[PDB]
Order: sequence, then C-alpha cells, then structure tokens
Amino acid sequence: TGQLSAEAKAKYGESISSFTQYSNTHQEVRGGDGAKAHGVFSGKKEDFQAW
Amino acid sequence: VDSVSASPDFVDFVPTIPMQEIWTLCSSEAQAEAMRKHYDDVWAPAQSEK
Repeated sequence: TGQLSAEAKAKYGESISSFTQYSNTHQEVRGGDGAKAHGVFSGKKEDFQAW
Repeated sequence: VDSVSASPDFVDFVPTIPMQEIWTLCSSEAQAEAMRKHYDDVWAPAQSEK
C-alpha cells in the first residue's frame, strides 16, 4: 500500500510573420503646357484629353 | 498648379549656358584679368572651402 501519481506537461509555440511592400512610379510629360501636363498624372481621361 | 502657370519661379538652370562670369561684363582686360585671377586664385577656393 503506497500510491503515487506524477505528471509533467509542456507546450511551446512560436509564430513569425513578415510583410513587405514596395512601389515605384515614374511619369514624365513633354509638350503642351506644363500645368495641363501635370494633369495627366491623375490618370483620368478628361485630364489626359485636356493635356 | 494654376498659380504656377501664372507665376512660375526660377527653379533650375539651362545646362548649356547657365551663368556668365561677371568680369565678362568688365570695361577693360586688365581689370577683367585681375578679377579672373583673384577669383581663380583666392575667392573661389575660399567659397568652396566655406
């Protein structure tokens, strides 16, 4: 007559996340007038038409 | 941008002839050479150091 119980438990967790985003854009316009030329950078047709 | 069309300011050089040496405007070659010599030997070194 003797009783013994023993338990050991271990849990481990590791989690790693990484995100990276990079953008580059370059636009150039020649001719017309420079003020309307800047308008094409909107990408909007009416402003492209105005240039 | 509208204001730039009405009132642009000096932003950049024309790279072919941006500026002329002031002693080109001189009356006289002796003075003009003296100015050039002093500019070359003294003033431009000092300013580039400054």
